[PDB]
Amino acid sequence: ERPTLPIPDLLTTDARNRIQLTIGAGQSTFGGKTATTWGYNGNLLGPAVKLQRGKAVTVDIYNQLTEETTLHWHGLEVPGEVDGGPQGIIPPGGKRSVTLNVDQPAATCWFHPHQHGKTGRQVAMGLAGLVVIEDDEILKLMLPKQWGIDDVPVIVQDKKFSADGQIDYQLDVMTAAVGWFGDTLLTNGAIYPQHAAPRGWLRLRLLNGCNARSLNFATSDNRPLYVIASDGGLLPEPVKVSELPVLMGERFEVLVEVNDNKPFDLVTLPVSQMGMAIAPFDKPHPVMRIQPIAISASGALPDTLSSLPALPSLEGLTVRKLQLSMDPMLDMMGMQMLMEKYGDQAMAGMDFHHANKINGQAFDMNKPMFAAAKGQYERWVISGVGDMMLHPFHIHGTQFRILSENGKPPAAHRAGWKDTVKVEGNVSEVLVKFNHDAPKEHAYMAHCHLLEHEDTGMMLGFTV
Ligand SMILES: [Cu+2]
Ligand SMILES: [Cu+2]
Ligand SMILES: [Cu+2]
Ligand SMILES: [Cu+2]
Repeated sequence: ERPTLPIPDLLTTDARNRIQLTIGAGQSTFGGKTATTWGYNGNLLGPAVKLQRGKAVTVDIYNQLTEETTLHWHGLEVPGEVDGGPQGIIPPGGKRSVTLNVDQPAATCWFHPHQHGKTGRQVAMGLAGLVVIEDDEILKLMLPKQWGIDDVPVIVQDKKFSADGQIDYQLDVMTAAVGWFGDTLLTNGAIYPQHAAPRGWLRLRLLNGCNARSLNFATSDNRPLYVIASDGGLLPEPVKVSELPVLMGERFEVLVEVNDNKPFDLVTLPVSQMGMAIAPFDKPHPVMRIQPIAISASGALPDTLSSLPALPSLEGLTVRKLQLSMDPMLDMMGMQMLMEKYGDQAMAGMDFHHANKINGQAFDMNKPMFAAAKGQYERWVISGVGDMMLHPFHIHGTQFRILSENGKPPAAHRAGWKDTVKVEGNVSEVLVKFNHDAPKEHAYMAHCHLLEHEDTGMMLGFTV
């Protein structure tokens, strides 16, 4: 008896047009051992906030933690003032309200803390939620859409625990170098759950919610996954894949076929990232079991999903360069600690607090690096040349187009709307546009979403 896949509640506005989110500490159970955990409207993780394009919503956010936090809407095109970056402090026992005017296409976004220097810890403790953005275009497609039955979120996260059962988080020279990772995999907060799905198409909204671990989804019997959406929404047409790499903070929506009497697992395949192939991640690892139900599912896999505009002209666009770097001392000490603890398998398939940088500077909250233009395409050039680590590079306030992903044209399923781009020892270029302002007091962030990198300086602020 695997536990069933937890299904985050779908939260819409009340008669006052408000949604209430309470941030607080509780407890969860992992492998029958109790752990202090944090959640939104609960003990762990959070609800799925459902939003409609063209409507405004007010969110009331109550911080019932004993420490400061912020609430960021990853993937949402909102002004700086409500972005919930590190300047969006919510005092312990306090409340902050933000009004979000939703004006982007349907997509699966998410929300998590952005506390300065502590984002990794606060996510590791359990805070993350989802955002389901709806529009009238997607609803015409007749996709699987029964929340919790044939349309389900799949939030995949690793943790490690101490002997006493508690989550064992640490920001130290090793994790500042290579990230915080664990030996336990969670699926919507549960260990290897099962999900019962009707016969036909099953829609999975995949989120990599790990601090530092990249994933690569596949099925145990190699039935294909049909990618229908990325971070920023629908692809123009479904893209069939047999494996689906997903970086930290990235989302993809896939359809998978379900057939009577043939259960299969969603799995994650070993990755070529430092430290991420330590047993049992050295082999395919189950994520969840899909249990077919002999009832007909109504969803369709349409031939055409949406219209994706051509890439604009690059001639004349403002270019911005973002050179990522890591202090050589950090690389050396951090990698030495890693190799010493785990040995060769840590490279299988191959003051630190301000040692990670962009354009030679560790994140300065007091000093945005530049001011971007509102409403114009820019070409941002982000480089990991000179560094061996993986950096999923994320830009707030936008959904962009990838021109080049780590020195190559992007894969078809990655050629649409994205808020993250891989940077690993090569150069990425993206075409970005900001439709909302962000002042110095509530600046947008651009950073690596390997959270321990972010927390030790690999972030910049920018205004619009
Ligand atoms: Cu973000
Ligand atoms: Cu807007
Ligand atoms: Cu490095
Ligand atoms: Cu990084």
